[PDB]
Formats: sequence, C-alpha cells, structure tokens
Amino acid sequence: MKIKQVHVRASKIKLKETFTIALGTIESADSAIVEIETEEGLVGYGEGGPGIFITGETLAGTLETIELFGQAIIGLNPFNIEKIHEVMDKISAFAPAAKAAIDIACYDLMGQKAQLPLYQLLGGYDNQVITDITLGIDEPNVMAQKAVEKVKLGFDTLKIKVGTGIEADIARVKAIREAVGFDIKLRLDANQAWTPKDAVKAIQALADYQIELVEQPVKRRDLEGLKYVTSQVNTTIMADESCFDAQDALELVKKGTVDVINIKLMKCGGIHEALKINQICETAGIECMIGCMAEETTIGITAAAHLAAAQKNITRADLDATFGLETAPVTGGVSLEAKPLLELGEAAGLGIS
Ligand SMILES: CC(C)C[C@H](N)C(=O)N[C@@H](Cc1ccc(O)cc1)C(=O)O
Ligand SMILES: [Mg+2]
Repeated sequence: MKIKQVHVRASKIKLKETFTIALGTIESADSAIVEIETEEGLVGYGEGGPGIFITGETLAGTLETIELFGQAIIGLNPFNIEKIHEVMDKISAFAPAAKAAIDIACYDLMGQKAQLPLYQLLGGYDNQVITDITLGIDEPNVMAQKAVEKVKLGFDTLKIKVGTGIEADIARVKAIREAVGFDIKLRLDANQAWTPKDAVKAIQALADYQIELVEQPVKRRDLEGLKYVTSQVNTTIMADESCFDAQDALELVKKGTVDVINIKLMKCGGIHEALKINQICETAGIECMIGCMAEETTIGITAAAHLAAAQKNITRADLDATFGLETAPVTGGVSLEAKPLLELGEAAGLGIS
C-alpha cells in the first residue's frame, strides 16, 4: 500500500477541571490530529498531544512539524515504519508529539490493512487494560474526598500527585489512605518536586501507609539523586521525566537508577519507539507503566492502550486523559467515561472513526 496524502488539524478541548501537578496547571487539551490516507482509500488516525512543561513542545510547533513529516512520506508503505521514523528523525532532531502523530496513524493503517485489532499486531498478550486515575494536587481533605468518589466509580488504584512540600505532601497521602482504607493501591507522583533526601524522608514517613510506588521523586537530570532514592528505600521507584526514549532507558538500566519506567508515546515519538523502551526494560527486569499527557484525547489514549494490552512487560497503566475531556474529537476508541476498564474491541487498527 502507499500513502496518498497526509492531513492534520488542530483540536482544542477544555478539561472539566484544571489539573494541578508540581510542574504547573493544565486546563485545555490542545492536540494535533492527523489523518493519513492511502491510494486504495484506507485512512489512519494519529495524534500529537504535547505537554509544554514536560517536553517544551507546543501545538503550533507540532502542527508545523507534522506538515513537514507528511510532505516527506508521500508514497511510502505504512508498514515500512522503519523508514518512516528514519525520515522523520533526519527532518527533526526532537519532536516526539509530531513523530507519534505520524507513527500512530501508520499503525492504525497497518491494522486496517491486516484487518486486525492493533493489540494483536503488537504482541497480543491481552485485549484490554485496567487503568488508574490521577488525583490532582489539592488540600488533604479535598483529595481524600475525591479519592472516595473515584473508588466508588470502581477504581482500585489511585495515582496521587504531590509536590508542594513534604510536610503537606505527607498529609495529603495520610488523609487519602485514611479515607479509602488499605484495599486500594496508592501510587504517588511528585513530578520532580523533591530533593533526594527529602524524598527518602517522605517515603519513610509513609512506610505504614502502604505506598505501591513513587514516580519521579527528583529532578529529571538528577540521575545520581534518583538512584540514591531507589537504593535507599524498599518502596518501588519509577522514572518518568528522567526517561523519554530508548536511549534514556538504556542509560537507566545501565546505572540501576530505578525499578520501573513510565512510557508515554508523546515522550518517545510513538509506538515504534515505545516498543524499544519496553524491550530494553523487560530484558533488564524492569517493568513498565504506560502513561499519558493531559493534552491527549481518544486517539493517543487508544493507541497507548493497544500497546499496553499487547505487551506483557507493560504491567501498569495510567491512561486517564479522556476522563477529563469535555468532548471527544472522533468516534470509537477509549470513551470519555471515567472507568478503570478499557476494553479494546475486534475492530481493525485503533477501532476509531
Ligand atoms: C490528567 C491525567 C491525564 C494526567 C496523567 N495521568 C499524568 O500524570 N501525566 C503526567 C503529568 C502531566 C503531563 C501533561 C500535562 O498537561 C499535565 C500533567 C505524569 O506526570 O505522568
Ligand atoms: Mg509521572
């Protein structure tokens, strides 16, 4: 098959509520939605959802880059994902959201051409994924109350955002555990807010609160400090901002920096690159959690879920971006409904539109 044309459009969707993390706030999911059409008529959908305080990418920059990529892959076979990434990598030294947008659309096309759900093409380990739901930074009693709400919706794993100071961060977790009890799994995410010593201190202070894992406790570049935390606590430590791509992953495995790694299609440039990170991690005995940017919609989330369902080593999931969307840009895929279970159907590719 051959790519005939590539179209992209801006999508700006308000979130039901501003989300606060240690890095800042997000109130609108602004993404680039791409449609790749083949000469035979098949259409693939992709998306680039950039998180400025994570990668620095912007919607305007992502749109321009996708157009450059699009005009360079005309005539290529979607299955030649190897050449498609080579072409994009030669065009741009860094544009994970734009690359993911193209990459996702190609995988959607592969699935449609093969007449198979994407999760079958990517590994076939399962046809669904169970996701947690993240609670944004707020006052202890508020977060605790929202925690009760989410658990009533059926969520058994909650991702707690922290990072305004260990004193308050500790109070947030205690209140949450106290409110929902110990039957719920609680994972913390500090989005780089703590120093290596404060991190150890906070984690130890929460020893009796049954913490599943702590995500990116220190600054992204502080790998010595991240490792310090990891080698100082029995609590599982996960890297997020410290790991963008396969190259970063190889570096972390080499140094024994963390216990688990957070994979985001918008950080690595798509499914093709994400698979590399998981293979490297799996070989090193490092499990992976599939994550997401708040700026992504059904397209990005559905793609991530198919990859997570497909791969055995991607044992955790944090795909809750759609739960906060006011509207859905396309039909099909993971819905806007706030629910832990994301069941992927039998529809070919992403099962979108
Ligand atoms: C609201 C949900 C989708 C947040 C998601 N689970 C998450 O925590 N993502 C990042 C943090 C983040 C990225 C981008 C934006 O705009 C806000 C927050 C993470 O730290 O895992
Ligand atoms: Mg994180």
